[PDB]
Amino acid sequence: KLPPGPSPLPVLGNLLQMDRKGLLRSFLRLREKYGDVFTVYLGSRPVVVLCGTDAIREALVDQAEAFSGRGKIAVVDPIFQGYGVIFANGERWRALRRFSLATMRDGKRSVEERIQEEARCLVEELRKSKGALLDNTLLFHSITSNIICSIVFGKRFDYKDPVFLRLLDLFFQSFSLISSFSSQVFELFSGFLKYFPGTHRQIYRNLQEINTFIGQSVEKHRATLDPSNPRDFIDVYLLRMEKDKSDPSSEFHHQNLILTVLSLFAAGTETTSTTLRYGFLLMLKYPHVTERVQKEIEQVIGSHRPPALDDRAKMPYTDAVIHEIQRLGDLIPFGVPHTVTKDTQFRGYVIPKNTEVFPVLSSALHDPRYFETPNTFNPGHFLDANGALKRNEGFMPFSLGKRICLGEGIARTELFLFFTTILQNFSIASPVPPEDIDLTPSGVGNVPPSYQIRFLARH
Ligand code: HEM
Ligand SMILES: OC[C@H]1O[C@H](O[C@H]2[C@H](O)[C@@H](O)[C@H](OCCCCCC3CCCCC3)O[C@@H]2CO)[C@H](O)[C@@H](O)[C@@H]1O
Ligand SMILES: COC(=O)[C@H](c1ccccc1Cl)N1CCc2sccc2C1
Repeated sequence: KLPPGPSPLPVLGNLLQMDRKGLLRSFLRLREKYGDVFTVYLGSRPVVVLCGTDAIREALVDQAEAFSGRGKIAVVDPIFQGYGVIFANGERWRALRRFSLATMRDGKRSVEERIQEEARCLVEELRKSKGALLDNTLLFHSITSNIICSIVFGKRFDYKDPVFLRLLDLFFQSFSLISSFSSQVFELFSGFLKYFPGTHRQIYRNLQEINTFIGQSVEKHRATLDPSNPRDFIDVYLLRMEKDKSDPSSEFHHQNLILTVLSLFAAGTETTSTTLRYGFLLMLKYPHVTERVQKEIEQVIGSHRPPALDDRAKMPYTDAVIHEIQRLGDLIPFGVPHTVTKDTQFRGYVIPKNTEVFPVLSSALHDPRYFETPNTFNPGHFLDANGALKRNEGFMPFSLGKRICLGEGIARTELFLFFTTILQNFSIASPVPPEDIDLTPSGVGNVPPSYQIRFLARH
């Protein structure tokens, strides 16, 4: 009645059949024996696992709603308690997404321009290093955050700013701890381990502190608010609160505002950052690729005017590189968890309503049916015989269906504009030779090795 599962022990679950190397590696080892769709016991609760493009499409697109439910991540659930855009369910999630999607769609300068602007800052910043060795971590987390900040707070912060950097520091320290092997162990046995000291308490304090600053910004916004002339996501949300003053059954209250703003930073910054970081890592290893991208820039955009999003349709090779950067990136390898909305019928099995489903986004991105060389950087994977962009059914790095990444538009806009703007202005080099670069990296999120890079100016 459930997908073929290994014989679990009570309380402990399928522990003894896991691999020590991490969940993901645990899931892929099982897939070998138990097929494309199986069941594993993470403690006392079971979860359906989906491997391969088809299984994920069959569930998330074809049974879109059935698989529209959100699961908890034990290490952050104390913070979120099922409020906010990412971790809400039912009406709470629907109303909020409907609100979020529409609102981002709008300093009165469109999302494109704010990203173009942010890119100019980065270009001005990178010149100052005047060719020095640098670890692009801090810069990349900083630019992506400014976009979210510009959407929700209605401003951006300088890179040298001390206070910005500290909240930022502890924000990304939280993720690194969420992706830790310790957070994965916590997922299995949280019910026992929440009374012990562990990384979960550090994650709890780091985030609660971020929320404090968010709250303060809400108040300051509320005190300065001009209803006739809104400025950002919060200003808007505030006016929808006043609108719904009469209704207690409404979802638009304080607690949802806070965890939503937290949610936007949680999703909007970390993955977008690591992609650029992985991208340049890859671009250091393959000079022949970057030369081509720079050549494609020289022909279409030139060495003068900055890149616009319009330019992408005319730049199929760069776009394909970015596609392949995201493919190999594999930054969310088994995805944000899902749950079923009703007792669902799937491939002849019965997934009882409320059963967690792990759509393994890694297996899709390395699917040999869709990608000739699944373990090699191959921009060809996305280029037809005429050298034009071709989409692929295995390319689902933003997942699929009703839960599809809400910021896909914004994310891709950032990748393209950031890559083309940096590379238009700087050639790249590093202490490590291309042949000696190793890419293999962690848990819920992938995090590739930290590296050092020179951003050499061009003129
Ligand atoms: C290129 C970088 C990004 C990648 C690779 C990425 C990927 C993903 C993935 C895999 C999910 C899980 C969807 C699911 O299975 O439920 C997700 C969810 C989400 N993403 Fe992103 N994302 C990126 C950037 C962004 C940005 C920039 C934003 C907004 C500023 C954003 C907003 C969201 C939200 C709100 C969710 C939760 C959706 C829901 O449960 O309703 N993401 N993203
Ligand atoms: O000492 C007071 C002065 O600083 C204020 O700037 C603020 C800012 O307005 C207030 O925005 C700030 O909070 C800012 C930090 C940005 C964190 C945003 C995200 C970063 C990464 C992801 C997590 C959160 O604290 C600073 C206060 O030190 C004031 O606005 C100034 O006018 C002033 O003279
Ligand atoms: C849609 O989900 C997220 O955006 C991620 C996410 C969840 C699970 C695995 C990978 C990722 Cl990137 N959040 C989860 C909670 C927090 S707190 C500070 C940052 C994040 C990142």
